[PDB]
Amino acid sequence: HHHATNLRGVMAALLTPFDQQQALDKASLRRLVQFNIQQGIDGLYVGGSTGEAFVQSLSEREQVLEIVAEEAKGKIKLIAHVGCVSTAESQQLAASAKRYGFDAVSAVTPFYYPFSFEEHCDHYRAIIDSADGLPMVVYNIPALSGVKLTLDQINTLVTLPGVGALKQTSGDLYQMEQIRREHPDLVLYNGYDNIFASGLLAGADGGIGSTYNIMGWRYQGIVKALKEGDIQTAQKLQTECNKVIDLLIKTGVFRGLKTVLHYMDVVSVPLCRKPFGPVDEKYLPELKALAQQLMQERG
Amino acid sequence: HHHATNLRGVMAALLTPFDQQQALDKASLRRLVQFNIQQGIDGLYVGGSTGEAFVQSLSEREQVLEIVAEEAKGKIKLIAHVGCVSTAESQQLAASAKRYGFDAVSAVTPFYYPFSFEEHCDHYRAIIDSADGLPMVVYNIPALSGVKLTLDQINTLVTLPGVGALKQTSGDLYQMEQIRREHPDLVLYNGYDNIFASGLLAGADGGIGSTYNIMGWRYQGIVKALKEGDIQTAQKLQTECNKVIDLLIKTGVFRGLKTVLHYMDVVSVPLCRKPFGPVDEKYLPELKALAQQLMQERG
Amino acid sequence: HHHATNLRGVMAALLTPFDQQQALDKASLRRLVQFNIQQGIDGLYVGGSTGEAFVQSLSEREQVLEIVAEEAKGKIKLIAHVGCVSTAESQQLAASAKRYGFDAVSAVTPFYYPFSFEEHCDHYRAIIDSADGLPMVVYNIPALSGVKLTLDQINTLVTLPGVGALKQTSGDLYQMEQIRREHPDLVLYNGYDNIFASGLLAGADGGIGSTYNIMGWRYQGIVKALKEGDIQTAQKLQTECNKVIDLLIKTGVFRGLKTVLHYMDVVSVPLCRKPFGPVDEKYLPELKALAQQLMQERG
Amino acid sequence: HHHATNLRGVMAALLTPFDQQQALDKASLRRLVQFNIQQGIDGLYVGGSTGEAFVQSLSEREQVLEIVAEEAKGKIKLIAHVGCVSTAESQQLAASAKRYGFDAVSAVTPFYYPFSFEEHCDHYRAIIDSADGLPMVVYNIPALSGVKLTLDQINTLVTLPGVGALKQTSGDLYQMEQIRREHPDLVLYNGYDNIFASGLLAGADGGIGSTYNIMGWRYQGIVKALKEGDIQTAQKLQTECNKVIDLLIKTGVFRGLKTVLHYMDVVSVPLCRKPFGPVDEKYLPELKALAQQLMQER
Repeated sequence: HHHATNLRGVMAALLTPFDQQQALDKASLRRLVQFNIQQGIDGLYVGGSTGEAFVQSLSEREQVLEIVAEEAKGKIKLIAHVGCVSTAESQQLAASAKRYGFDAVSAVTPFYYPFSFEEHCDHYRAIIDSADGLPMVVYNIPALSGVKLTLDQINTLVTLPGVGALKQTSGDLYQMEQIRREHPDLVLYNGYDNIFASGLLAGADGGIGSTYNIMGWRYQGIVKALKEGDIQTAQKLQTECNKVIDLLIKTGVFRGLKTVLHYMDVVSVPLCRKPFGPVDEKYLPELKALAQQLMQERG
Repeated sequence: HHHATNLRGVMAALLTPFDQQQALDKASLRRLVQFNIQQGIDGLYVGGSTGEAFVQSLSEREQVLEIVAEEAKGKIKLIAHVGCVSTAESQQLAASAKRYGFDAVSAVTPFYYPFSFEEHCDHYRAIIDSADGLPMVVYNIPALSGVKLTLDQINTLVTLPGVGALKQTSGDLYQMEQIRREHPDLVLYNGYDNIFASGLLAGADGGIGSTYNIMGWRYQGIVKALKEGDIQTAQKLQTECNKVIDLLIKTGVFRGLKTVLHYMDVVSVPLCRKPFGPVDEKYLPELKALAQQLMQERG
Repeated sequence: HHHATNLRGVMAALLTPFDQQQALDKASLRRLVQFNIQQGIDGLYVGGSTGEAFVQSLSEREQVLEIVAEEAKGKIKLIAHVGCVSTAESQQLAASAKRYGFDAVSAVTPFYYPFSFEEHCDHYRAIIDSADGLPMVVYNIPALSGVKLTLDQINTLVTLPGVGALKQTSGDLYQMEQIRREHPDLVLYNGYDNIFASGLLAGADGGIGSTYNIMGWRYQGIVKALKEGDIQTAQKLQTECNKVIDLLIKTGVFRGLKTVLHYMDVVSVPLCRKPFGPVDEKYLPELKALAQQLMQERG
Repeated sequence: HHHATNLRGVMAALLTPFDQQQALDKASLRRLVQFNIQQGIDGLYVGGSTGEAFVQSLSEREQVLEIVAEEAKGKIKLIAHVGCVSTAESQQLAASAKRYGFDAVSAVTPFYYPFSFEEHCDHYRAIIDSADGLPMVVYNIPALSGVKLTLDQINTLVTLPGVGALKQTSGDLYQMEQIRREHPDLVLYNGYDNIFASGLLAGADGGIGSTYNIMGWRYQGIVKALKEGDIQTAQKLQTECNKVIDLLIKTGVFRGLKTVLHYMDVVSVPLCRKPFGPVDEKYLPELKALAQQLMQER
């Protein structure tokens, strides 16, 4: 785990821009990568849940991975979410990530069909092999995957040879502490942005989050405040993040974020892919106001 | 619903054979199609959950659809499960099913990401358009999809223009009855094989099931028995189905079925795709014995 | 379990009438017992969920047990639900049921606090001992108890010395069949009225239900129809039961039932105990019409 | 809410000691009350889930309330958990709490039968009336109650006239923050001991907990450390609390706690009431060593 310590940080879960024909918008993808870099983000987690991985083909996911590396390789840390239900598909994406010079790969626990724990372990092992030396970030998100990993199961997964981190999108902060206690050196990303300050206090040492695309400096601010013992500032920042997250949950998170980025002149067309619909027009004034507030704040 | 009456019956949820390199085994696919036809099945439901849809590419799913139509079009009913999380991908499969001469299309409620009910409705409408005249079979499987659907939501879905049937993979037989009561003419497929007799009694007028690949005649026997008022034979047949299902659940259902079909000289290599593992070798004697029992019973 | 065979049948889960002050309405209880007897009911299940056991004191529950035995002992079968969270409290009620000359006792799996399976087992053993010869009816209602027993755990419970039946308030009709297959002689009561026909088909040999208080003859009609191979009549009766159940679920089931019984001149004051509120006035025309309908139909 | 500020703090959810015959062990109950006061606990939450309320009669619960008020009234804050499924039973216990001079009442959302949100509200209103001026602590524990309240529903409940606090036994720390943001003055007790530090950070201003009976000073220590900006001490203390909680979850929490207290000479017979069984003998060494560790630490 100590050999992956350079993966520690606050990493935006990159959104994948589309146009009105639902095609990849590669110009907006480049703009969003540069926007994140200019903001001072530590890294990008590419083609994850927030990236709409599960409504893209392997080819599309590869095209996005390739472009992000062109834009960002060597400037910030790059994690490729290569996870699919299929192991073989996941391996293809892992091999591509390696070719493009990503720093790490990542895979969600495969979903839909119930798999045995042993089947999960073998899935990670196979993807790790295809990653050809890129460390693996195990991605746990029980709310969407339906996969209910026990602590003992998590301990086994995060100690597989080649695993360097866990992205823990769980609100169970007892379990967060338990993981930190068992694995003192493990890179442990908090995945729910709306508990980030609490997740760090429980033992996370960074995070990966969708909302970091529009306000990642606030999460950096929380890490800094907690490091300095400035509890009030950490709380204030988390409160401001949660005010924003309340709105995004109302509007739909990915599309709300894309809409903010559109009003920030970053994303040309703020659409997610079908079956996501567009943002309800009634929310547009709040989203524009938020874009303006955040632009004023970031300066 | 009246117009889609011809879709009523007992339809096997077709397995997709693979080889040891995890490639499609097209020769075994043709053998399994013909094996199902010779059992006297009413039709096939192709590329569904049982067909390992979600570990195949669109191209692979299309190749399978095309072969099944070559082998079976005009001889038995053909329903193409075209569902993906992506609407656009689902539409491509629906257009392909139309080109190949399928009798109907079907789509699981899209999963992983939470979608609103309106979004689900639009997804079905879009697929129905691309199906270009083929009726839609709505596919409800809350246990795997994570989409619960209220009764009112089901009623709205099954009355969209172009919907001709519901595949109801739910053990809630109060809801089964409520659906029948609201929609007297709706084709209503019982989805859980281990309650088939009870599901018919509650109001299903047919079924779509994985285990029909190895013993579809038993399910047709339950239909006949209940039609004749012969309750004891219906129960006896369901009990025998359930003795089989108990075993299949222990071994893993799809791979156990493929293993039975291998011992029956239908499927060359009884593998599912990774991350499914192989059948535990400790179960092979029981599966071989089962294959021999069913071959003896069938003649 | 051939010793408990005489417990087989269709038994109403007796409601507990209260007066305007929410005290026991003894006169209405006596009238309701006689009303049930005159419908041709096989027995009464007293002080269960439907009897509002969990908002009564032990003394109150005993008073109800005593009165019902006075009114009904030797005329129909009498099952005392003695279950509490506390084992000792349950034993007190079991001892009382024995003194009053009940035919059997019953206990819900103790709830609120998680208990181990062994602890569940010891609870039933202790209550069985205090019942001093009265057979025990294990009562399984996962939806309310929160207790999620495996099939194996059910098998162990129903084979404890002194256990003569299982009241299975579960809509899992695979499990209903599994239980019947494992225990061919076990008295197995279907607990969800809205799947009664399907539950019998799966393996139940009777039922215990709240709605039997207002239309028990319909359930006896289903038993008769299925015995005679008359599937149509069984379905028609189940459908009619479910029309009523739809309404009762809208109104609140216990209070809706008590309101129907008020309009049938049995229950003086159709209130449940706080925190149950009154029936919404808007439902009274429907409940009155139902009362009139059922009275014209009769036993 | 701001008038109930006096209820803020760290309150032990008192255990109910029983004798070998499973009756109330009054001598051990008195010792446990005094033990808690000596640890510097802010108050006691009596006849809760931890007190094994739901395996006691109303009379038994009243006997406990009376004895605790005898032992503690005026020295520390006293909150009576009076909640039952029945509203009338809960009212009886609220009336008793008032007679015994408790500072507040509390009630778990009534369970087993599903009740409408309107019905929950009326249940609390009725209990508040019977408490006759004692503020109400709404008690939310979805994992045991099966009651899944929305944030809007919580907001309505905690703003009923007479409600002065929320005991929030939920691990959802987004919701904890939302509650604090909507109700800046509300007393908000963190209920899961194993996330206490994180719960305070999210917006709780105190806690009610079972493990406070054996190491309440540690929780007070977390409060102090966070107030001082001493994040490492707060984290260290939380880690130590969780090492203990890991063990108690293995042993069974209430019986494990009673066993630790037995080895501390507080509880004569460390049994919970049936259907709870005894602690597995295999855990006795660890529980005995924990008792020694904690006595040495205090």
